Amino acid sequence: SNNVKPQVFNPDNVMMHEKKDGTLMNEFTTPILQEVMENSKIMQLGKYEPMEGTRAFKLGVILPVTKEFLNYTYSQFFEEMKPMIAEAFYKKFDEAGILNQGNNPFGKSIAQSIEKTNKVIKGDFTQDNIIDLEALLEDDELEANAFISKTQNRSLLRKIVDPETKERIYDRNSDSLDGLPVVNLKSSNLKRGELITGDFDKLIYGIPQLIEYKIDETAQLSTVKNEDGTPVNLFEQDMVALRATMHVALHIADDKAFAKLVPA
Amino acid sequence: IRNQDDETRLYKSDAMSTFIIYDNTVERNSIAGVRYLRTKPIDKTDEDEVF
Amino acid sequence: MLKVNEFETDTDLRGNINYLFNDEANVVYTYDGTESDLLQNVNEVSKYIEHHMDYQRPRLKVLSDYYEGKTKNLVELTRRKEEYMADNRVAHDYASYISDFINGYFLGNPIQYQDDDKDVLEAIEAFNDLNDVESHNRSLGLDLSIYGKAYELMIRNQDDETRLYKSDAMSTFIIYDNTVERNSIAGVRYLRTKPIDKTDEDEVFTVDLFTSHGVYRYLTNRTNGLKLTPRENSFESHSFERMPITEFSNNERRKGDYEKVITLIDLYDNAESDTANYMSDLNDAMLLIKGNLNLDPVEVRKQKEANVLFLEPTVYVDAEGRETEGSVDGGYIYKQYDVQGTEAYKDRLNSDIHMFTNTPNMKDDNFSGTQSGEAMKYKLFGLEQRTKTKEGLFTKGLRRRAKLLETILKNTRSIDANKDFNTVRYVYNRNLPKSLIEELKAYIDSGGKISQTTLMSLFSFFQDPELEVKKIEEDEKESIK
Amino acid sequence: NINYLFNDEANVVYTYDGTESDLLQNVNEVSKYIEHHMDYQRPRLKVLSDYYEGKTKNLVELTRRKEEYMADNRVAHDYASYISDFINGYFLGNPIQYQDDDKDVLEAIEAFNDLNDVESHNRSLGLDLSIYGKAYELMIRNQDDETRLYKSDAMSTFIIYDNTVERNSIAGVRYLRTKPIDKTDEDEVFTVDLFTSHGVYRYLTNRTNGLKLTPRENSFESHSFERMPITEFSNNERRKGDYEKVITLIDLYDNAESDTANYMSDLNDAMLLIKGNLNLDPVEVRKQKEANVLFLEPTVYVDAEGRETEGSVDGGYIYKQYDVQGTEAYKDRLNSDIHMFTNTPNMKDDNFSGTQSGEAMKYKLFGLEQRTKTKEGLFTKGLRRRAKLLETILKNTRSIDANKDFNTVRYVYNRNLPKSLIEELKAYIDSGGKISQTTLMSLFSFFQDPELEVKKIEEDEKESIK
Repeated sequence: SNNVKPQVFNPDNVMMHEKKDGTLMNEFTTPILQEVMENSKIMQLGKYEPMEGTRAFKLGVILPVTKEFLNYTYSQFFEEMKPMIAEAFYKKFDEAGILNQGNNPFGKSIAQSIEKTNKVIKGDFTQDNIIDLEALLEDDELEANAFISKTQNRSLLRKIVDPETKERIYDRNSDSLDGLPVVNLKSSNLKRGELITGDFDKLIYGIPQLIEYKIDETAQLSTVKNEDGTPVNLFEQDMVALRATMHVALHIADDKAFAKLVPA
Repeated sequence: IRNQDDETRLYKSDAMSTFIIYDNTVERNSIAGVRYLRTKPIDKTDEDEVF
Repeated sequence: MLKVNEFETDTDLRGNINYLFNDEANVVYTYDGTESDLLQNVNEVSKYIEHHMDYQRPRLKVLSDYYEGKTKNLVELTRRKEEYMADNRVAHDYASYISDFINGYFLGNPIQYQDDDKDVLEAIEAFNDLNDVESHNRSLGLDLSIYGKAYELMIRNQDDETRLYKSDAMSTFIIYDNTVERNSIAGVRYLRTKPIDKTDEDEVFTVDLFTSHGVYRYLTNRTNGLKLTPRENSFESHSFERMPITEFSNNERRKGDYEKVITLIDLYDNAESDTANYMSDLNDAMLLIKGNLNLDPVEVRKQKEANVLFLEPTVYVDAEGRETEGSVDGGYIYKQYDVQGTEAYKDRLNSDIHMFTNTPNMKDDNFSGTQSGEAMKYKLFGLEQRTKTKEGLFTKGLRRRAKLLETILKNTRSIDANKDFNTVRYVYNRNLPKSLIEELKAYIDSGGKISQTTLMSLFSFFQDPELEVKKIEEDEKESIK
Repeated sequence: NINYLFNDEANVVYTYDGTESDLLQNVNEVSKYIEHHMDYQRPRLKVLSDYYEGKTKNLVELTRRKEEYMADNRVAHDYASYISDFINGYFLGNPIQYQDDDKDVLEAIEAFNDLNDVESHNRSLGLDLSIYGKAYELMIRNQDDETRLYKSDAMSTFIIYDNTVERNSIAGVRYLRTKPIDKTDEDEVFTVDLFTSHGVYRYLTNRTNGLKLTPRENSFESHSFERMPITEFSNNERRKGDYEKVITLIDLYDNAESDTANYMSDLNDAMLLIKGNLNLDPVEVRKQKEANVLFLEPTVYVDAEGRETEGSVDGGYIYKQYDVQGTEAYKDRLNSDIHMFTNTPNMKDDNFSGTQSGEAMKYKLFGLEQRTKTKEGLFTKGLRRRAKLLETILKNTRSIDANKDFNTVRYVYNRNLPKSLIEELKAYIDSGGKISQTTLMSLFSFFQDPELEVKKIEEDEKESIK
């Protein structure tokens, strides 16, 4: 269009070739991945359940892009963004199922299971506190399968040594504690001093619909207002948007199968 | 390769996924060859490019 | 600036001097002393290596880049424009076209060997088969076409075999005796090792010095001033009695087959990228509308589909009541360039590039009836004149290769010390196209004879060239009954 | 160029009035000749060589060139090399053959030729004849006790002749600049070797002292010939080169082509010209490549009494042009004249009829043949001297009977015209020729094993008897 001021959008989620200060991102260098892309932890730990139809809930997101940006800045954007959306879905699902965070739609979660059974250990990381944490599971005939931890506490785990065998209980190379694998959560909600464990075979999940992507050049984005408050029309404003959706289902077969260690 | 059915088989190896590391001497004997392939499902583009 | 201290500022202009026609490149190195006088003062070899890096290598490197098609026009990005237009830089690969044609004409057909003694002939043939000398000869003849010179190294392998390997022209040279005979005193090869993931902070070079009695191995850096330090197990004896490296020359001057037309290749690159710029940057045509008017940019979008264009001039009213009309106008305009002059110029460049290299100008070409073998011989007459000299120098090199081979065979007593290898006759055939049917008719007329199985092997309509003989015996046998 | 190629002192023949003794006792005279050679003859030879290497005047005469923002676009066309290689290959691309009535002399000649690779030597001399107009060869009895033949560079060799009408060669000299590689070694030391009919004298000299010849340690070295060992060959009676007389046309072609390359580099191919009083936004001008309508609205001027009038707007493409007709006709004339004056086939204006390329070629090269036949006479005149030297050394070593005579050798020349083995075979076997089966097979390359085939024929021809 002939507008020489860039379009202000509310919310400002539209990708643009030109910044608010007038900078065209011409000649633009290809972005590169400063971090490893994160993979779903409950999809790693939990037990898959073949499921037909939906309890399930629907995850989804829409990424609008100005066609000037899709032309003159980063042409490949929508191919390079699909994994980043898959990351975002993994993180949303993990945070809902594990921590009961992010307005999880299910009435089920590990945090709620632990908060219901009160299976929590107050204390700092010590060999005796790790053993007590595991014994809270083995009390009810269930054996720990893995650990969930904030990666920032490996500094605490390296300081623990078995005083009989006189060796590190934590293998920093294997990233396994007491012979059990430790998975790391990048989310900000699990605090430094918090550690979770359980028999994750008691946690069941299903995926009725894999991540489906649809690119559209014509729809109306009711949720994104132009500066004047009119809804964004993709075709008429010369805009493109990518829709991604997935269906996920979560089940906890035995809510006593999970225990948590927390700072005193 | 000598196949499992015990037959000598010859197969082309794609150039985009194969290369050879040669001896540094003027004779350039081939020291070792490598092949590497991206495992993928048909649709769900992997977030890790696992080779 | 004062040119007096552009050096101290380090403004002193970097990236200038012409490499191909410099006086220091292409010189032949000589030494006044004996091999011993040189070898005891290894620093001298350091001087020669340094000179080679500072002058000869750049020339060979430019010649190689043109053979690879990395012509100046692709790399000299310094004055290009790409703020909104396309770059449209171009390279035409005349160097590859020329050098493959000329080398295929020379060595596309293997060199044959004749001798009066079958023991020598079979020792030669055995060595040639072991070393795949046919392909080797072709690859020398191509280094002769690119760099104007080529090198080959002969070594007795660990498995106790005589091996022949080409040595890279950018990394090899020879130091000659100062006498009029110019025997080769010593040869050197030097290669840059580098890590694959990095550039070394220094540049590290491995240096091999070949004498008439052995190989010396050393290490050096560009940043150490090339101080030769012996490598572990520096010396290695070799059983020849003369320096193993041999040098072949394209001609007396050791000049490459397109080295003298690179400026025309450059001019052709510039001309064609110029036309590609004109095409990219100017609009083919536009509808010009003049005069004071109201154009709705919404209406202009109909320009593709309107039939009638109506221009109504503004009427100007004078304060005293007069009326007068503005001058409206409309018409198409289109870009144009001097096609005659630019095509005549580019055609002259192409014609001269082929003329000065005796290569057939495919654009101005006609086929003389049907007889390819004689028709080409007319066109390639000029190229034959140069090739015959190259053939003389090439045989001069092969004679040394044979001298070395006889020496090692005698020192291993793999042949009688009585033999002489200089009697071998090297027979050259050009790669001109041949007509097997016309040659069969010329050979069987005039009294030739051919065995049935061979004759059948010449014609590809026989699906089973041997079984057919049995089938003929069956027919001819039952014909007796 | 002109002042070096056509000067009166260059290209002259040196003569001395005294005997060899009169010169050798007064070695300073050799210094005079050496200075004259360096001052006058060597510049000419250098220039001819530079043109053979393609370093024509246009590449080095930067003195009047421009490079403040344009490219240099200097050019060199290499006509000298194309010409000399063509002419030399035509003359000596096919080896000289030797005939004699006495086989002892014939085999001594052929042995010497084989040892010295005389085929290549002859070709290299023919090339020097083509570029410089003269060539020199040196024959020496080597340390390994063999008679060796080596070419001597023209830029560093010359001969002083007897002043009588016979012009016997009195003495030859070779002077060479020793230089190392690391330093542009600032002093002008030459090693000067003077060849007489009885030995070689070695000296050192430098320019600063007027080329005073000072004997080198172990100055003298005897040689067993009985006449001065260096021989001189001439391209023609004036000893002029083949392209020497067309260098000025080669220069004109370089200048013309670099002129057009400048016109191409420096001017814009075409531009959109817009005239008249207007507002052009330099941001809007960038749509120029993708706009369809160009709308020009003229400025309206208002008079103080209220009149109104329009400015004259205008627009249209303009493009550079040059006199293609005249420049191409001129460059075509230069090229044609170079080929005419060098009797070299003008490839740009050429056609071929039928199939007998070799029989038709003698027409186009008829003009070249006339010069080559003279060159052939002078060349044989030189080879006879080479033989005289060889017979002398062989007799003084008693490697041959003193009874033999070498002037009976007949030198047979063949031109390097293309040939057609199928026509020649048909012409040789018609008219009664005979060929052995193995030879006949050796002529045709479809036989993969020309000798095994004979056994394979015997098997068939044997079973045909039953």
